[PDB]
Amino acid sequence: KPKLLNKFDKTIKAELDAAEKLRKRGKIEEAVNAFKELVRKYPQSPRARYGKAQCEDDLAEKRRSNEVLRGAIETYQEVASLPDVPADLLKLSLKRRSDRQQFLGHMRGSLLTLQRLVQLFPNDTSLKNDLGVGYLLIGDNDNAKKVYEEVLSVTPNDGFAKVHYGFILKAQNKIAESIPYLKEGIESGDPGTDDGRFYFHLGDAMQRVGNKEAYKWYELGHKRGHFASVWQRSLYNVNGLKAQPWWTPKETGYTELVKSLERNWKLIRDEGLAVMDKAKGLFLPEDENLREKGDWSQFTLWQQGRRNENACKGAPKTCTLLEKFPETTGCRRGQIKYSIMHPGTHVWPHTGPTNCRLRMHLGLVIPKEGCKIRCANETKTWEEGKVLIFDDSFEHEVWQDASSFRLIFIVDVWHPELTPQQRRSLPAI
Amino acid sequence: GKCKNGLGEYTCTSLEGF
Ligand SMILES: O=C(O)CCC(=O)C(=O)O
Ligand SMILES: [Fe+3]
Repeated sequence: KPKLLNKFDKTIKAELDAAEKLRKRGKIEEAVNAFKELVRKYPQSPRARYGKAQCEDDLAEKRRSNEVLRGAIETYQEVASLPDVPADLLKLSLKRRSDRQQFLGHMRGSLLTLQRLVQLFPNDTSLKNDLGVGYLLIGDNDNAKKVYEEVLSVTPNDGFAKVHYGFILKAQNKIAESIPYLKEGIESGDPGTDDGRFYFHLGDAMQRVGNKEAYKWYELGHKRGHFASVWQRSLYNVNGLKAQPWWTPKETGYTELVKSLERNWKLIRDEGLAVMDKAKGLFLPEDENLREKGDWSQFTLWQQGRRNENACKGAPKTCTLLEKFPETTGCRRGQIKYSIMHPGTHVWPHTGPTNCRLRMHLGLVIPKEGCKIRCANETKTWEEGKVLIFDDSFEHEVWQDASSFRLIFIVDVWHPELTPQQRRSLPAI
Repeated sequence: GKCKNGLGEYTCTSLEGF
């Protein structure tokens, strides 16, 4: 290679290299003052300003400091405002700026930087793809889709754009349309296409259309390190946790929680029925495109380990009971929620996002016939007043073909083998 | 959008820095 030095910077190359050596050697403190001296002496030098930014970037890593990183993000931008900045250096500095903005969660700011990069380099296809990721990270699938359509209209064989276009189409329930994009994009082997998310959704799209080749892709994703197994396809995993589709209460160790749910099941049921009868708007239709057909709604009391205060006004006794069990109320990778499913409902085979939780189902109103849940190769039924426990990171599937409603209570717990340290530190899901 | 029962979002965690 990259050309980083403009005309003036070539004349001070010895000073610039000496400062950069201190950074590469890890003498970060001395390197900062070395580049500060160069910025003071040569205030228009783009290489000196980039050195200052990289030193701040390294210092933020060393200190684990968000504030120091914000300084680096400003300096990376300063580089771009300087006169006569070489194209290679301008791209490097703004790319790192956007990457570090994304790291801090400044998704809107990152998007602005990505847009500047595309405007500055209109022929760099990779920068457009990065802009599409920015939109995907902020939840703007409409603009993300437009970006990848723009990429594919110029470079139709770009595998990165293909998998991300296919991902968007699958997210929009354009299942049949998404399959060739996900498949050809993965087959391209282009950088960024070897990703568990695309194996996940290609196999699931195929499953939904009855393409029996789905599990060939699950096997390849497993062989390439993306899935713990062809059955357990969660993507946010702590490696090594005991992997089992169905669990007994005793195997989980949460026997006190299970006893409470089963001893007190009727008060949980009764508050659920009261909400169905008097506040049924608190039940929200399932919104992750997991239904083939039918009606499925959930009334959530806890999510990401946070109590929903208004929701608990609707089931105050149940919330009081559950407050005694931090293994579920503090499970920041699970929920506590009522789940109602009506006849004519089929939930597609799917997997949850993480292997870090186990899922308890407490039966509340279970019709005598018509309702069942498969996890992996084993199908079971609910019973009123009784807890079932399964690892929903394994593929599971639900049918409701009864003649009245089926109400259950879902209680997620931390996987029992996670230490207290892991339970405090894992990002919420 | 959050990944509750499924894995339908591009990312399921929020970026909060260090
Ligand atoms: O049967 C239900 O209410 C939900 C089934 C399901 O996918 C789950 O609980 O993970
Ligand atoms: Fe599920």
